[PDB]
Amino acid sequence: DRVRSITLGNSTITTQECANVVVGYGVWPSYLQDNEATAEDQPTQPDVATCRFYTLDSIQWQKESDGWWWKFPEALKNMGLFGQNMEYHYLGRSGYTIHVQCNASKFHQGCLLVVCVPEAEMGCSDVEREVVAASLSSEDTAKSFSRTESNGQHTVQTVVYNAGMGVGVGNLTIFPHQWINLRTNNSATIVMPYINSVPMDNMFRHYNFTLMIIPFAKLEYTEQASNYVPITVTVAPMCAEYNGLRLASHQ
Amino acid sequence: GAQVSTQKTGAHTIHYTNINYYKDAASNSANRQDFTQDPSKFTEPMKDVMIKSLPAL
Amino acid sequence: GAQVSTQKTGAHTIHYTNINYYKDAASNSANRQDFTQDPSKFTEPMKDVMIKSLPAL
Amino acid sequence: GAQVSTQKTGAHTIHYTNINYYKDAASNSANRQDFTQDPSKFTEPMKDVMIKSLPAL
Amino acid sequence: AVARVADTMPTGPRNTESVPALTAVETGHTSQVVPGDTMQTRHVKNYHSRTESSIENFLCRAACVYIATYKSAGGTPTERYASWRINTRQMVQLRRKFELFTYLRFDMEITFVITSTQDPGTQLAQDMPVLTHQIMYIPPGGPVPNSATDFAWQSSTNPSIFWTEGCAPARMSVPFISIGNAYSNFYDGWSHFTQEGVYGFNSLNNMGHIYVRHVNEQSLGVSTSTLRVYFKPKHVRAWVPRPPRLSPYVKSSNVNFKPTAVTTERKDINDVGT
Amino acid sequence: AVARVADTMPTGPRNTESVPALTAVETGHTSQVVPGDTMQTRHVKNYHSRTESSIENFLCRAACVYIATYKSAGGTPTERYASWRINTRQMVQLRRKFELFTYLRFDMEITFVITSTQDPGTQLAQDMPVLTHQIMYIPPGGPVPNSATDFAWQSSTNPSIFWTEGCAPARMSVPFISIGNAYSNFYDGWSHFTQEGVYGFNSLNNMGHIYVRHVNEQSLGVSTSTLRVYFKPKHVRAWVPRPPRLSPYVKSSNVNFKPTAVTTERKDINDVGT
Amino acid sequence: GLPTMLTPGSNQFLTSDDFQSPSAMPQFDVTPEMKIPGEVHNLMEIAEVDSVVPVNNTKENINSMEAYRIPVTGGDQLHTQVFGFQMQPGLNSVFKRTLLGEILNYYAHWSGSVKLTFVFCGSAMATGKFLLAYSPPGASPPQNRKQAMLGTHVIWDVGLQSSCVLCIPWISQTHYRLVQQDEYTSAGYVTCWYQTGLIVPPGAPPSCTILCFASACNDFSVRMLRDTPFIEQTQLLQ
Amino acid sequence: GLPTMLTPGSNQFLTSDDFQSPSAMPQFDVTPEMKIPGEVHNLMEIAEVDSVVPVNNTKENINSMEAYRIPVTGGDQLHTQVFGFQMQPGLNSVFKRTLLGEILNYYAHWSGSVKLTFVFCGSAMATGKFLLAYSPPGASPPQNRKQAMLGTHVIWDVGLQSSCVLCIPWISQTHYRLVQQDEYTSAGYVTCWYQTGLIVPPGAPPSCTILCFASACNDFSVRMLRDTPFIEQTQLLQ
Ligand SMILES: CCCCCCCCCCCCC/C=C/[C@H](O)[C@H](N)CO
Ligand SMILES: CCCCCCCCCCCCC/C=C/[C@H](O)[C@H](N)CO
Repeated sequence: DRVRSITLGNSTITTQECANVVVGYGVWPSYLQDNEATAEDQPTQPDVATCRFYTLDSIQWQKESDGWWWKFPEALKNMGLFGQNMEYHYLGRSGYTIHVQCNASKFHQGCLLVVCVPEAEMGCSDVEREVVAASLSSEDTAKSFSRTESNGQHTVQTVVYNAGMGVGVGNLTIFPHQWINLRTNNSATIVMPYINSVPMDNMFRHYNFTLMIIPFAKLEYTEQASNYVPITVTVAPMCAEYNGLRLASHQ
Repeated sequence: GAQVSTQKTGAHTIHYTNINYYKDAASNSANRQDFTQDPSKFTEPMKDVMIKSLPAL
Repeated sequence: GAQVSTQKTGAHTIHYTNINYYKDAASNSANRQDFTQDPSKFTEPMKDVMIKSLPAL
Repeated sequence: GAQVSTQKTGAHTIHYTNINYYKDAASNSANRQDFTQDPSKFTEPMKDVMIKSLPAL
Repeated sequence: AVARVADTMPTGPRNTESVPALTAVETGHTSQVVPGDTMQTRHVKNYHSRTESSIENFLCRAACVYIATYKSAGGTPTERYASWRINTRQMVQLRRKFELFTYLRFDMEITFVITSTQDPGTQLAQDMPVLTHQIMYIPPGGPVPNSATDFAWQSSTNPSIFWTEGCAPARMSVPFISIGNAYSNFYDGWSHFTQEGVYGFNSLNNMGHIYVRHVNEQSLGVSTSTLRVYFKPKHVRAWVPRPPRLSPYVKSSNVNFKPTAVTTERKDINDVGT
Repeated sequence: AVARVADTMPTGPRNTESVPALTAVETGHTSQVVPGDTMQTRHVKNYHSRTESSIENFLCRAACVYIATYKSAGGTPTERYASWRINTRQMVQLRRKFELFTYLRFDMEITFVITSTQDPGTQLAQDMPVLTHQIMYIPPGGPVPNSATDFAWQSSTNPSIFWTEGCAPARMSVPFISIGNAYSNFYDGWSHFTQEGVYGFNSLNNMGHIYVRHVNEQSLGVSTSTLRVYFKPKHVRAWVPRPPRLSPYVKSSNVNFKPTAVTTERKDINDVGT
Repeated sequence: GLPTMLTPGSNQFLTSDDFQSPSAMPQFDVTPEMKIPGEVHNLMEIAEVDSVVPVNNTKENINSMEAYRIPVTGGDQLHTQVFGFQMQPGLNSVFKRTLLGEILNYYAHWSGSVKLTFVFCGSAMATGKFLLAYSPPGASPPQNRKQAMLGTHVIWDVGLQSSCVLCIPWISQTHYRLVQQDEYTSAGYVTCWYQTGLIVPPGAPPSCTILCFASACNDFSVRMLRDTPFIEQTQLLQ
Repeated sequence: GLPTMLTPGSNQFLTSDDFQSPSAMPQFDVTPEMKIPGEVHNLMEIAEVDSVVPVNNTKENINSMEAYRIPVTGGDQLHTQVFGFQMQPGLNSVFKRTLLGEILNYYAHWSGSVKLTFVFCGSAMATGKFLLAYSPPGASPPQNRKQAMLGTHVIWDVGLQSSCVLCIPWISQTHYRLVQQDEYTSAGYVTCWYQTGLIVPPGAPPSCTILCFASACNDFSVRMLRDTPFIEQTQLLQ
């Protein structure tokens, strides 16, 4: 069916033209068991105050646009009380729910690829050098891809067909993905569990997964139609818990 | 100690013997005959089970 | 695992032992003691069974 | 002679075989799987058993 | 049997409302359409299997990971031994096979192939006994030997293997020795909590070093030797498969690249020839 | 399983008279306080073990104990063979590991690694057969060979092993051969009853000697060889653990030292940086 | 002791043997396995995933995003082909760099049936019908829709369901085909032709875009591992 | 005889194998084992023993007895720290030379929770209260008692019982930490601050001395033996 509703915390999300819900690699986000845990102290578990939908900034799908990416959970640094527990606790563990919505018309056309890339290590633009943190993820805005080659000395290689990683951009469909076809679809929701090699990790020096939105089939329309087609991203943490409470840093 | 297992032959004296000599589990031979698979996690990672003959939308 | 089979001796302690050590059927020794034969396919490839003492034509 | 013992594996065909070939006890392999301990002789070398929750003095 | 492939069940003509070919990729779903839905097929008993395509049969093949040379000369004591910070990034054929997966947990066999020669110059040997090599593994933080004939070559706790030339190659087994629960091939993050330092997997690689030397002086001439290390991962579990790499590698500590074309060119979009 | 570590049982808040943190070190007692007494913890199932930290897994690793050189020349017959009064004090890496305990009782495997070379000079060999070495153990009081090609190299009762170059290293097993009931690493006392003589463990070391030689004359040139002895103590029981040593060793028969600082310096007492 | 005899093949190093070896660090305690999601048990679970096919790889389109897109247009139509390529999933400019063809280059032999899924990424008011044909390699490649209708073909009506799976059967005389193919183990051609054509209302974009996907069925198999001819090096990477 | 085949790894000398060997002196009669008191079965029975921690190791105090003593004083107080050091039990100037840190340098990995016991060696008429804090490594080290009260802290009232065990928990994302640590496996800091301060009667010494102890809990573990970087030599000792 095409109508869904996802209620988390004090916030709901209603859609009327939905494809389905892709759920990670099969499993649902849950809490850390006693069989796998290694932190000795008691973990905190804020149910409603942390696990709720946060709406990020809006971008503009232009006719010459090529792609964007957000790195998580760094994109929700100043989003409510989820970002306040990250500063006070040394450890964190959470799953997510990534709702991406872009409605245009019956007369517009286009396509998007919404992947969630775990451990998306990204390559620099000047080889024999290294990126900096200010070039990987902005504070709330989207870092975009470039159609041509990136010339910078400390930026990500933001070419689009190599996906910023050195791999084929068509082969990104292994990861949990949907497609926003403006002919059939309106929104794309992806539920990602906690994917890491360690049971918990500090969510300041480790981007857990990267959300990429890439238009494979570009946007065209007619001059009678609208000329502003925005994309909005709404991400909710799910089953979040923390350890290691100390002073806030930073700040 | 004699773990008699079957050899590899193609479907149209097929048994072999294997002893573990050393005291560590990393010392063993390779587990070349574990042929499980579950491709539904990447092919069908959905919340609702999708039928082929029924329409998707 | 101990597949005790008979040795080769001429008709006027004749048994040997053999273990399969490796996990592949191509790793085995040769099948030197399979002595079947059927020469009727090339000697008598007829539709009707021909008797020696009865005349052919 | 076949002293079938268990290998070393981590808790989330694990047995090995060992023969003693020589006539001396010093010829054997190492006793790597004797995991006893008694730390009370150095941690609590007291005449009276001390309780944690009860005060010492 | 295990683990065979599915058979094609026989099919006749049809006129149905249940069309299986028409689907929707927008849900992020790969279709389960077998050939019996779009054409008439016959009952064949497919006896093929996927034993050669499992994870354990794909990775349990030894590959070279380093090539190290060292001398037996006098002077320049850095050339009298070789060093290796342990990586799986220096040789590309094993680096690309590992980097199809994000995480990996396995045991390993490590085979050392040492091959020597006689160095040229005056005052050659003309009668030499066999050579013997010591290949010491130093876990992270141990005493590093400054040269050959050092105190750190005693190795009362470091595992060392001694190997004379002419015999079979040296080989031992190593368990899953990581700190975490999987060898992270990719690490999207930093080393310091202030988002500064070393971006990438090079901060997670803390496995130790490998040192190899000649235990014999010789006293007449020089003989170089070439240690080649071989890695065979066994008892392999793998998680989160990645796309295979497209651009060629540049560095042994980075995923840095230069942007390459997606495929090789062809003449036309409809180029069924020739 | 064996021998795992204790789990942390879960804990809530409390307001008790039974304070477990407040204790008294004056009784000479190390406290049994687990983290559940001073903070709220959660139930984790600790699956770690202490198999790698036992006595047998700590000491059953071979370490070098001597390095001895000998010739095959003509003249100076003391260089034609090597000697060793058997010690565990000459190489430091095994000396420090033994000296964490006062007493020790074990069996042993002893591996000999012999590595030769060709000595320089005129009239070289240019065609030599393989070398063979005899490694005789003399229990205390036996006939000492004055040189190579002696009558004492018959060894009708002394255990000797003959080893050609190119094969695997020689290895045998030795029981607990002490006079007492434990190898005393430390001996606070004298040798004579009048409190005179040799103070220390050097009077208790009566284990014999080890002699190694070439059994072949050669007749053309000189080839030096280097015997390296390796000790692996197995079936180990140990008593009365000692503090590990701080100052570096000086002598092979003494605990004499020079007074060293207790640690390395740091800038301030409150030096949490950087 | 026991009298043995060393056979040929002793003291050699075969890189793909299954032998036991003494452990370097004995009685080592390994960290416990945690349930990481996404476990790969077989490499055919990766090749069974659809991935976008660069069928428009005519330079200059391989250094852009235009390699993955198929142009379709308006008037009149149907004397033109949509696309066309040989069926060679391991050795082709089209789809050897896809997810199916990357794992195929690690092997020498392949078998089974290949799926091709086609998404129509035009507007929601655009109609159309196409013919998706596959031809066995016995004869010449087709040049029009009269020669292409005789092979295995489906007809795709674009509507509320915007995808159609053309499932290429496994028709050969051998049980396996080579990955690096030749004139012997050729598989044929895959063509696409206009059935009726695009009819758009006024105010709609006249031209659209089709995307191509490729994956394996449940009877796909590979055999005879080898190294890929895809990545190279000259010296050791520092 | 029997046909064998020599695998790779033959005629090598691995220093940590478990093989049988023929005895040099056979049928040897060993002296009987007597019950010597103090048998060590495991190395963790030595690391579980408290030993005095040189936290005052600022030169010049390492060539004297003053390295083990902590100065506390009188007026007024509490804008000053008592001490402070990183949590690095294998690689630190503070407590790598203690009984816990000497056995830790024989291994590469470590895990578990560490105890710190503090004896107050002032006069029996002196009062006082202190704050013994431990901080996870996520943020900057604390500079006062307002930033140090948020971490794991206990409050120690000096009285008839003159010791308090601050038990550092095991908080990390990995099951094991390196002994030779780095920026990845850092554990944090251990600080101490005045809660109220020392109040002594007239005729009492105004300044006192705190001693620090360190040992392991019952869930401590080590792994991956290596040689210590603590002792060296150049030639053979004669
Ligand atoms: C002289 C005796 C040598 C003993 C040989 C042991 C040394 C090798 C130990 C390290 C090998 C473990 C496997 C390492 C794999 C890579 O580090 C991971 N893919 C990266 O995390
Ligand atoms: C040529 C055949 C050689 C046979 C080798 C046997 C010689 C070695 C016998 C003595 C070794 C016994 C272990 C000695 C240990 C130390 O002496 C004690 N730690 C000190 O009391």
